[PDB]
Parts: sequence; structure tokens; C-alpha cells
Amino acid sequence: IKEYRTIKEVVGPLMAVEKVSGVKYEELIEVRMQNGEIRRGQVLEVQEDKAMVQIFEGTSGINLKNSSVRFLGHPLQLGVSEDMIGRVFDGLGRPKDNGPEILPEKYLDINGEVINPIARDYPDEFIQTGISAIDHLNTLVRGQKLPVFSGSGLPHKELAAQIARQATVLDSSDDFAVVFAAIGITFEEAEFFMEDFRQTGAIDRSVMFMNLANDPAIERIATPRMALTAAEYLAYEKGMHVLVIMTDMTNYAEALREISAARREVPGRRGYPGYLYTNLATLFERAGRIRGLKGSVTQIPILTMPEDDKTHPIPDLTGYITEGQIILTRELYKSGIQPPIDVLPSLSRLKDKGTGAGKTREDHAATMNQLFAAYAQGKQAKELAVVLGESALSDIDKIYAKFAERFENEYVNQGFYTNRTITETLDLGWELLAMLPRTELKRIKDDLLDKYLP
Amino acid sequence: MIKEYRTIKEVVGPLMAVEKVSGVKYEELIEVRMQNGEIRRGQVLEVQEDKAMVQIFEGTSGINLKNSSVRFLGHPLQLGVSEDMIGRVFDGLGRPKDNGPEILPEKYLDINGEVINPIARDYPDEFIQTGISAIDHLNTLVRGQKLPVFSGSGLPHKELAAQIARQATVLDSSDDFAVVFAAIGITFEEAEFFMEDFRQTGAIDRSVMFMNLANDPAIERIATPRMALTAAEYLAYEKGMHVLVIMTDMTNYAEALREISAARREVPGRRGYPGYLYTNLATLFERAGRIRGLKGSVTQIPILTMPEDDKTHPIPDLTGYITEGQIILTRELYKSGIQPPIDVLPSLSRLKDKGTGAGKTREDHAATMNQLFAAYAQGKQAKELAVVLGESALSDIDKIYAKFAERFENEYVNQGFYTNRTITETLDLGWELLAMLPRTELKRIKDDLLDKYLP
Amino acid sequence: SSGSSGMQIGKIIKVSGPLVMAENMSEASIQDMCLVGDLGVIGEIIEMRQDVASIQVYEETSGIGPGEPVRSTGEALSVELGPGIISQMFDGIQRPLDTFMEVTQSNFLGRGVQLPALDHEKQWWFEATIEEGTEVSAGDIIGYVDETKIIQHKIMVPNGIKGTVQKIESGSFTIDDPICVIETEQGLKELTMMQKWPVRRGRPIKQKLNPDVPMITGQRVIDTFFPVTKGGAAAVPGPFGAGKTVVQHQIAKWSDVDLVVYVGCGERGNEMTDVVNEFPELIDPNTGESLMERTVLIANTSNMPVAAREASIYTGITIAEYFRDMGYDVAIMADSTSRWAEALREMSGRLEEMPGDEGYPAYLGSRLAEYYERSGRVIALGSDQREGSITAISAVSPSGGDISEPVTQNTLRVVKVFWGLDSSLAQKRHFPSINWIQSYSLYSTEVGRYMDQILQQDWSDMVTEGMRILQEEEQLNEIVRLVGIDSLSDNDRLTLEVAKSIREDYLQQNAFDDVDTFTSREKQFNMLKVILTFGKEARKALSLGAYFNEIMEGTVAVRERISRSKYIPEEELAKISSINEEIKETIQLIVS
Amino acid sequence: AEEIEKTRRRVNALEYMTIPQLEETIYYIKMKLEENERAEVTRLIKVKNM
Ligand SMILES: Nc1ncnc2c1ncn2[C@@H]1O[C@H](COP(=O)(O)OP(=O)(O)O)[C@@H](O)[C@H]1O
Ligand SMILES: [Mg+2]
Repeated sequence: IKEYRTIKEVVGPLMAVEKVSGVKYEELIEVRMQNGEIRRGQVLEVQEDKAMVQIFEGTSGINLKNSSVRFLGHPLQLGVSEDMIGRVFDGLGRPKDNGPEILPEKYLDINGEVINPIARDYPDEFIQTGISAIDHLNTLVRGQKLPVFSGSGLPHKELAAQIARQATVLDSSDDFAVVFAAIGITFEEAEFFMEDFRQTGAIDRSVMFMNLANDPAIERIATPRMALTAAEYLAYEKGMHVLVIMTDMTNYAEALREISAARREVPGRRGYPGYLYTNLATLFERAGRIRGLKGSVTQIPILTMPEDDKTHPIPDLTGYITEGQIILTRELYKSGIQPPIDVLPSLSRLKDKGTGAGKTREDHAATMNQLFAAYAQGKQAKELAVVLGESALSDIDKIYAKFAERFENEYVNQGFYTNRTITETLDLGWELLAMLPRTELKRIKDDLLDKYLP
Repeated sequence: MIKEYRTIKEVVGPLMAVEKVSGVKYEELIEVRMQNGEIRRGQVLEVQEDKAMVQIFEGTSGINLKNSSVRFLGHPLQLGVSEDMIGRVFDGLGRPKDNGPEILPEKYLDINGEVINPIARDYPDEFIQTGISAIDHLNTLVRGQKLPVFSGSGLPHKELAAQIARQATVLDSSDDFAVVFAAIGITFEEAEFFMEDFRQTGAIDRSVMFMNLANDPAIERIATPRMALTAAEYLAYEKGMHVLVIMTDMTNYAEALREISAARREVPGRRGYPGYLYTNLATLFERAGRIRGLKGSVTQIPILTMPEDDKTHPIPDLTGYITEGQIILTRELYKSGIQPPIDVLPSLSRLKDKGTGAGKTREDHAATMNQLFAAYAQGKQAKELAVVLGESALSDIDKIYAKFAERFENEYVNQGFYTNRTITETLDLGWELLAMLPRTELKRIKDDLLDKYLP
Repeated sequence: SSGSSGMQIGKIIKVSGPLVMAENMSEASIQDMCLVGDLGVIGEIIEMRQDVASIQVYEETSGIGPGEPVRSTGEALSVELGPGIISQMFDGIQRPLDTFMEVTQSNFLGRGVQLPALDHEKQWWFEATIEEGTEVSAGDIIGYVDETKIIQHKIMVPNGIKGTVQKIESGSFTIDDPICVIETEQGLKELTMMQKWPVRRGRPIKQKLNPDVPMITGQRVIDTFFPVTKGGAAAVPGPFGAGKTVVQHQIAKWSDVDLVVYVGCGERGNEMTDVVNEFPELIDPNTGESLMERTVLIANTSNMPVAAREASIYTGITIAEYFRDMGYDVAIMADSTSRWAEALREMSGRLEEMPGDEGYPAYLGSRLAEYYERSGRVIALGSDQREGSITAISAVSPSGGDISEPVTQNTLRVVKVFWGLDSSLAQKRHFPSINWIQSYSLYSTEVGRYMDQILQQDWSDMVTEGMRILQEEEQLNEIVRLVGIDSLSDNDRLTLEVAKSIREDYLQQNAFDDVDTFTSREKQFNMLKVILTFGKEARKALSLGAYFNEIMEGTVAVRERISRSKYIPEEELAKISSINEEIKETIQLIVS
Repeated sequence: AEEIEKTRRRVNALEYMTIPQLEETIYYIKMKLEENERAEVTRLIKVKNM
């Protein structure tokens, strides 16, 4: 192996090694400090007999003359095994649950490879999350990139954990896993997840990668890549249906912003890296499903919109990548709605592939369009009511406003520990459409109405 | 003699480094000849010791450094001038594009030219009838003037130029303008507009044109408006002709400068533009006017699209500080169906004084415009208050101005691109529109002048 | 060296991201393509200091370092043009992803795998049409290959070739086989069915022409109010979820063009997979053949190498020029051009260049201006002087929807059509989300004339009146929100309900409805006439002294028929125009 | 009664048009100089590193 004792200079977190050969871009290294301590690092650029590296833990306390640098001859990898299920890891795949060590089947670059667009297979299958607002109006599809746009204080933690345990695939697939990824979150936030997973037995079905706020910024941006690499392994090599949840994606961008500045890279729009869109796409496009392969990867990235600004670089660029969005509003959180999902700005782009007979029952698409149209009219009539009093309303505007009320309190508000099957969701939807006269349900043909409408 | 070196050190973008040279001068015109045999012209930007940096106009695609050589022509970038240029169209570097016969050039003139000595420069006072009333009467244009058009992308500035170009004739004379047109980075359709319009007004036989389109190298845009202005000052001074200079897009010129500036790693000014933008722009616009003893004239009407529709942007800002006024277009007027959409309030002419009065116009010409200004300024603002607080929230005299302000825009400003108003008709219409006001309110017109011309 | 001579081999001296520095590249030129590193990843030389070349790599460089060899290819970024290009999915640098998959035996995109764009093995039947001993210039057609039943692939004389046909004959060949011998001044030159061309240099033409013929997209809002001509260019700036991709898919599906070249520039991979699946199953009734037999797909997704985004743009437009020279009307879609500009900014920072606006390089506008200027109505080279065109549709993706973005602005300074998507409308489920107020087309005037002739109706005046109502609606609504609708005149309230009819019954158009996704030119006329005649009769009724509420309450029947009129089949247009009869008879009873 | 409507119009026009146009403008103005400030700061570092 290669062990070099010559370090030209150390500046900040960046280190310079001279008299080097056979070193590559993004190659991994190990620093043998004078006190025996071993710190990991990464090659940022290499030219001639010189290589510029960045240390994860930092360069603090290093004596150059008595420290050595070893080049491992491989990029940042992940030891994969089927025994990863039920286990808990850190941002770099190192175990954390203090259980037995894992002998990896093999090692994989966490960068992975890009799926051939030809070889791609359109999502086209339903996933039951349990949450009615999603499973019906903003359906999650196998291989879809469906994110959650939240805010500070908002119960996106409770929503993620709920989906993590409630989400299953119908058709009785004995193989369905959840890869939960935590990015730069506080200690207690991490404990919340790990405790809820164990007590609900969801840990036995999940693989967890936990990264903290005090953790190195590089570890924070490598955490989702460790998670996805496990997912792609479990799905494309072990044929499982893998659901990947990542949060907080805002912490990912702030870390990416820190590292960029650490490497003297010029800021882009609003201070965030000019390659932010591209960098996020290297994460979110890892999802999808491939032709001729059992198994798939579905992602649910959860982020907090800074000052609830959806035009902020983080939620905006995400929306330019993902196949929809689940919007949480504190206006509904104040109302106590659990989960506080506003179905008006929320959207799924591939839901039509997930609805319909065979995957769901036959009235899915019809009730979806009707529940939305009536709610939008109900909410609008409600707003027109408040500004002009309850006198300015028509006879139908009143029942429509009253409709939207039950829609938020009974339909959407289910509870963070209530699992509604898709059948229970759809049946409940009809009991709300019964509030409206049959003549108003223009979005539904009569054959469906004669069959399901009370 | 000929002077040629085969020692190219670097080729980075539009810039090229030639070393081990000797006897090279600043701004010297060069010619790169590639290994295939292709000739690409260039200009020296900086020469130190045995080294020299050059900018290549046609670009540096497919150049092999070792097998290519660089010829030093021993003279700056210059234009071959002639009387035969009239009726011809050249490229961005003055090369024939019309398939016309080979021109026997009269002289070779450095396109940078020279600064007109103020003592020799005599004042422009000859009123020009443009046919457009918003220009002729309210923001007067004289010959020898540098009066630009401030427009935006999508706005019809090409029509306003084309209208002026053919409706241009000075009173008290039979002098027909011999225009010169510089196309800078514009598109085919925008160029063909001027082109076709010239062919059926017959002004193509009375003009010389310099074409640099969007498919043409951006570095050629640095020279193009100088090729035009040099040919302008040649025909106007040496040959005593009356030349009208039209340049568009002027914005695309400043874009080209910033491309070279960013390539040279120069210290950037506002919006990345060179710190010497004001000076370089001035070396173009100042190249206009009249001089003692010489009958000819060079009058200049540049066109620039304001980025962001922002008047405070560097390009329209610096231009406004240099030129003698400006003509401004607005989307609000353009959407209202006003032709031409000229917002008369932020526009300006700096030579309207000595320009009009008794002898060249009617004596009311000075008092009418100043009255129309104050009236429109009050009327338009009243209309703003009207559409939000109601017409019944104005006073009786406010509604009189508000009604006047609207009628001002629809007939005085809006006249159509193919209608020619003589200065008389405009003045007559001027009183008609301001007639609908009490005499007591107009405190800016001579009372003896009122009675005589008041309807 | 060691007794034997070989080609010049470079040596990597520096690697950082998509930028590789290599020494000993003396014989290489700028813009030349090269194989970088041991794997031989594709890369383009962009700069040169001494013998050191700065290389722009179109693939991932992770795992590459100094010491590795670099071999040049000699020629620049070029495309293979000939039989086998139709109905294909290419990546940024024109590699068949179909073939890419089978060769590597992998569902994933590896690197160091170079592949011929076209099938050199496949037997094509060439049919000569020119006579021997004929003076053929550049562009002149020598024969053809029926690549598809729909599209005829004409074999033209390659540029820089002028001479005399010596030996030509029909038969089954490959694109490597000589099919014609042209006797030139230099001697004899063999011509095959395939030619190549540098993507960065536009293909030569005789001259440009004014685009005066409007394109039929089947989208009511576009073809009527903001039309685009064949050869014109249109920009579609809008926030995410507004419908940039959907709009571009509609043009690819229904536009009256001969060929469609779709470019997936740095966007979603599923959006390209959605096309290669659905398009071969979309057959127009006349030909018998599918839509995939007229399209050429280029797909460089977001997670695919950033540098290859620019290549994808230039690859597609060059292919579009190739069929343009065949006299065909082509339409190219770029989705999205923003990702292209983002690619330029990435390489700019790596090259330590200076801004520039918003991080983008100073030459951004030029690259854009150069791109759109390659489209338009042209006269292809050749004695035929045949006419072809390229219509450029480009989706701009402004950050946060703000169109003050440099990419949107620079595009608007060279295109005459602007389809502005509104996020507010998209949330109201108002698709296409085109803002009818801010959007514009500088072709509308000329299109109106062409429309007035080809239909014998006053189309231009109908459109003018239609837009005039929509503008009053914007002003009236402002009066509404601070005074109240009840304070409006009955003539004003009529103007509102007519404007409402324009938005919901004409402008709103579901692309996913099998009958509403397309609306023929003649169908658009009837629909607009019906809507306009309702306003005229109601205006007359109000003049007679009728009340607004009476007219509205006595028109529930027709106004619903007007609403559902968009769903009336293309054969039963007589049912739409007959509403005019039912309208004129309904309001006259209201007066009485 | 007539004057109520006039005052009602002014309140409505002031609350719905004037004030929100002010707030949204100062934000877009604040964002501009926020970007302009640091867009220059980066350039200055380039000047510093010459
Ligand atoms: N013309 C249209 N008709 C119906 N729905 C549309 C239309 N345009 C957009 N949509 C809806 O809006 C969503 C956004 O589509 P897309 O074009 O992918 O957005 P963008 O490309 O602007 O990000 C789609 O999922 C579709 O459901
Ligand atoms: Mg899209």
C-alpha cells in the first residue's frame, strides 16, 4: 500500500500532499496523525506530484512533519449486505446501534451510476401510505420522487415517522423495506425517530442512517448517498420495494453551502452553490424503476421552506426536480389538522399511474377530481363568506363551505397514528360527496354515481 | 515586409498569446492564418517585451498553435473608403456582402478617427422635420445631433427608425439624407425589416450599410459601429454629404466589450461591464455634428434596448449622459395601441432651444411644448387618481386635464408609422388639443401670443 | 521511441471535476475531440497553453488522475447524418442508448464506451435519381432512402464537394458503402449515404426567408392569440409545474411539421422514458404509421454529466438542420435551455472565468443568439433551391418564476414569441397556464392576414375583439375588488361573463383529454365565433332595454352547450356553428 | 351615504392595492441589493487575488 510522509502545507480544512503518484480525483485518504489518531479525507483535485485533500474531522491539532497520508485507492464506499435490515448507521455507514459488526457482501461507490433512460420503466404502481390526503389526492407511486414541503415547528417529523411504519405495498409483497435518512438533525430529533421505530416495530423493516448537527459537514452531504446506495442495492439486486425518506433536506443544502465556501467556490443565487440544482438531481433521480427488474426505489425528501418561502432556492429547485409536492401549512396546523396537508398547492404528477382498477378500486380518479373541485369551491366560498358575512352566500355556497369544513376535520385530519387503508379512504370520500346534491357532481359519470354514492 | 511569426504561445477563448515578437504596436491589425489556410483577422490588445496579446474577431475554432502563424499588418484596424460605397452593403469588418464589383478604395482611414476640435465644431441649429410630431415639436431633432432611441425587447423601435429614415427632410432645402446603417448583433428578421423597407423607398440606392447579425461573431461588433461612423465622417466631411447614422442594437455592442473584458480578467465595473465603458461609448456618439467651412453634416440616431426595461441600467444610463437627449419607448403606451409609443415625459432633446423659434418655425413653438408638458404632467397624474378613486373624486378642472391627457396620447402621440405630419400641422393640432382649457390656467404662454394663435 | 513510431499521446497533468489538463497535445487543435484517461472518457479540447490542453470532459472523471494517457481523435464535435437516425434515442454526444444498453449489457450508463451513432451494418435500399455526368454542387440530391413510410431520407451532396457524377446506381447498401463517384478537380471522391458535420458550426444555406406561415399546434390559446410561424422561435418561461414540458409535448404531437427533434436538456429521465413508450403508440389516421417515425430524441438528463447538456442542444439543432436541407419543415424542442446555461456557468467557474450576469459567463447571450439564429425559413443549398425551415421551441426555467433571469431575458431579445406561464393559473388548474396579458407574439399581425385568406373570415378582427375583452376584464376586476360587482353596469357585467366564457370555454384546454388535446384550425374558428356572437347579441339585447339577469337566466341551455363545445368531434363541427342559430333565437325571446 | 362609499372606496383601494404593492416592492428591492452586495464582494476577492 501507499504511505506518504510528505505534507507540503495545511490551510484551514484543506491539506496539500507532495511527491505523490497514482492518486485520483475524489480518491479517499487516511491521515495518520502524530498522536496515532486516524482522520479520513477526500481528494478535491490532483495535479502532477501534488494532491489537494480535505479532512472530514478537520486539520486541527495536526503536526505536518510527523503525520502521514495514506491513499486508499478507492472513493467513498459503502459495505452492503442483506443484514443491514434492522440496523442503524451513522452518516458514513459506520454502525451505531452497538450491535454485531457486518461482513459486507461487497462495496459500492455511493455516487452510484445513472439509469439508462431507455432502460427506465415508468413508475405505474400504487403505494399505500395510510394518509388519506396522499393515498387519494396526491398518490405516491413506486419509483416517484414525492417531497414534503414543511416549515419550522410543523409536524413533518410526525408525518415522516407515520409513513415510515404505515407505508406498505398491497398485493402481499413479502419484501418491502424503508431506508430512513437523517441529515444534520439535533440529538433529540434523532432519538425521536429511533425510539418510535423500535416501539412500533418499524425498525425490523427499516435501515436507518442517522446524521447529527454537530457532525462534520461532509458527512452531512454524504449521508443521503449512503442511504440511496443501500436502497439501490436492496431494490435492484435483492428485488425489494424500497421507500427512502430523507430529512431535513434544508440541512443538506446548508452543509453543501458550507463546504462550497470552504473550497473557496463562488456563491450562486441567494448564496447557495450554482450547482445546487444539479447536485440535488444526483440524489432525487436515483429513484425510479428499471425494466426487467423486480424491485424499485421511491423517495420522499422532506424539507423546511425557509420563512415558508416556496420561491427559496431549496424548495424551488427541488420542485424543478421532483414529481410533485406535499405542502404542510401552519394555518392547518393551528387548526389541529393531522397531518396539516393543504391539498390545493399539493400535487402528484404521476398519480394517474397509481390510481385505477387493479391497483386501487375503479372510482379513485373520479372522486379525486370531484373532492378537489368541491373543496376549492368550498374554501373559496368560505373565504367569500367571512369577508361578506353568511348572508352573501347562496344555498349551495353554504353547504359547500360546510363541506370543506368536514373535509379538513374528518377526511384529512386522521391522526398521526391512524392507518387508513385505501378502501377506507375512498369510502369516506363518498360520505362527504353525499353532502352535495347529485346534480353538482359534474366530474363524475352516472354509472359510478349509481354504484357508490349513498 | 511581410511581418509574420510562427510562435503562438496560448489560445484561450477569443484571446491569443504570441511571443518572441518584436516591433509590434498597440491596436495593430493582425491576421491569423491557420494550418488549413483560413485567414482570421485580429487586433493587438496589449504588447509587453517580446510578447503580445491579440483578440481574434472570427473566433479561435480549430486552431493548431504549433502549425499556425500570425501576420502583423503594421497598421491599425482601418476602413477602405470610397464614393462607390453608396448603394453597397458590407459585413461587420467592411467586407462586401452584396456580390458587387471590387471597390477601388480611395483612402484607408483608421476607424478610431480623431476628436473634433471644439473651435472648428460649429453648433447644430438646423431643425429637422421627421414627420413624427412627438419628435419634431416636443423633443426637437436637428442635423448634427446625437439623439438615441431608448427601447426594449419586443418594442417596435425598428419601425420608428424606419419611419424617420424615409420621412427625414430638412425645411428650407432640397438636401436628401444619405443614411448609413450599422447592424449590430441583431436577428435576420429585424435586419430584413430595414432592408426591405429601404428597397421600396429606394433609399438603398442612397445608402451604405454595415451588417453584423446574430450568427456573426460577437467580437466583430466592437469594430462595426466604428466602420459606420468612419464612413459617415468620410462622406459628410471629405465629400460634403448629409449623413444620417442609424445603429442597432447599441446594447449588443456593450455586450461584446464585456466579453473581451471578462476574457482579459480586467477589473469589472457595474454589472461586469468594463470600467472604460463611458469613454468607449463616448468615442462613438461624440463623432457627430457640423464643422466650420464644411457644408456636410453627420447626424446620429442610435438604438438601444434597455435591459430589464431599466433606465438606470449602465448602458442606457451612460448613453443618456453622453448623447444630446433621448427618445424613450414604453410598453404601457405600446400596449395601448399608441404608434409610436413615445413617452414624452422622460424623453429629452438638448438642442431644441437654438433649434426652433422664429425663422425656422412659428414663434409659438417654444411656448406650446412647455405648456403641453405641464398639462400632461398634471393630466396623466389625475387619470391615475381617477381609475382608483373614481372620476367623481376629481375636481372639474382635473377631469378637464384627465380628458386632455388621454386625447393627448391617442392623436398627438399616436399618428401611425406611415403618416407624415409637417411641422405646421403639428403646431395647429397642438393648439386644438390644449384649446379645451381655460386661459387663466395657462401661465406659460405669452398673452399676446395666445390671442393670435388661440382657437 | 524504442525503435518504433506511433501517434502522439498526451499525458494528464491535472484533474478537477469536468476539467482535465493534459501535456504533450502539440498536434491537437482547439475544439478537437479526445479520449481522456485509461478508460478513454470522451472529452473536448477548449483551451491551449504551450503543449498543454485544457479538456472539457463530457463524462464523469471520478477515479481519474495524472499520468494517464490522452489520445486525440482529430475532428471536432460532430454528428453522423444518414439512414438510421429516425426513431432513435440519443444522449448528448449522439450515442444510441438502445444500443448502449445491449453492448454494455447494463441498465446503467457507464463510461469509456464509444459507439457509432448509426447502424453501419443495416442494409438500406438506395434509389438513385440523378443522371450520370451531371454537375452536382453542394446540397444537390443524388437519390433517397425510404427510412420510414412517412419520411423520405434524401441523400445530398456533402459540403465542399463539387464535380461530376461518374458512377451511380441503385441497390441495397450500407452507409459505409460507396454509392456515387464524383469527379472533382482534386480527383475522384467516393460518396456514401452518411455524412458528418461539426455541431458547433451551423450548416450552410443559400439565404434566409421571413417566416410568414403559422404553425398548427392544435392549442387554442396559442394558434389564436399568440401564434408561432414555421421558422419562428418561441420561449416558454415558467415556474415548476406550470406546464413547460406538457406544452412542448403537445407541439411534438400535433404540429403540422415533417419532423420533430426533442431535446431533453438536463431534465427528468422519466419525461424521456414517457416519450419513447407513448409516441410509438400514437398513430395519425392518414399515414397508418406512428408518431415515433418522424421524431428524433436527444436525452441528457439532469443527473447525467453536466458538460454534455450543451452538446445535447447543439446535437439536436444540427440534426434539425440536416433534414431542413432536405426541404422538410422541422421543429426542435429544447427542455430546458436553463440547464444549458447552468452548464455554461459550471464550466465557467472551473475555468476561473469572470462574470458575467448572475454567475453566468459574459458570452451567454451570444451562445443563445447564435443558437436561435440557426432556425428560420431558409433556402437549402442546391440547384433545386428547395425551401426548408426550423421552428425552435425552448423552455426556460426561471428561478422562482422571476423572468428577470438572464436566460429568459437574453432569449426574449432574439425571439418574437413569448408564452409566459403563470403559477397562479396553474394552481387554479387553468391549463395551458399561459398568461394572456403578459404573453405576446410579434407574428400575430402577419398570421392574421394568412388566416383571413385561408378561411375567408375576419379572423384577425375576431382575435382582436377577443383580446380586447380579456383586457377590459383585467381592469374591471380591479374595480370589482374595491367597489363591488353590484356597482357595475349591466354592459360591464356582460363583458365579464363573455370574458369568463373566453377563459373557461376556449383558453382552458386539457392536454390529457382525447378530444380536447387537439383543436383543428376550422374548429377553433367556430368555437370563437359562437363565443363572440353571444356577446354581440347580448350587447344588442341590452341596447333594446333587456336586463342582464334575464339574459343570463334565460341562457343556461346555450351557455352549457358553448362550454361543452370543446368536446365536439372534428367531424361534427356543424353542431358547433349551429349554436349561432340557437343563440340568436334565444335572446330574441328574452326581449319579448 | 354618498360620502361613505367614497371613503369606503379609498379604504379598500388603500388596503388592497397601495399597501400590498408597497410591501412586495420593498422585498424585491431588498433582495436586489442583497444580491448586488455579495455579487460585488466575490468580484473584490478576485481583485484581491490578482
Ligand atoms: N396543457 C395542460 N393540460 C392539462 N394539464 C396540464 C397541462 N400543462 C400542465 N399540466 C399539469 O401540470 C403539471 C406540470 O407539467 P410539466 O409540463 O411537467 O411542468 P413543468 O415542465 O413546467 O415543470 C402536469 O403534471 C400536468 O398535470
Ligand atoms: Mg418539465
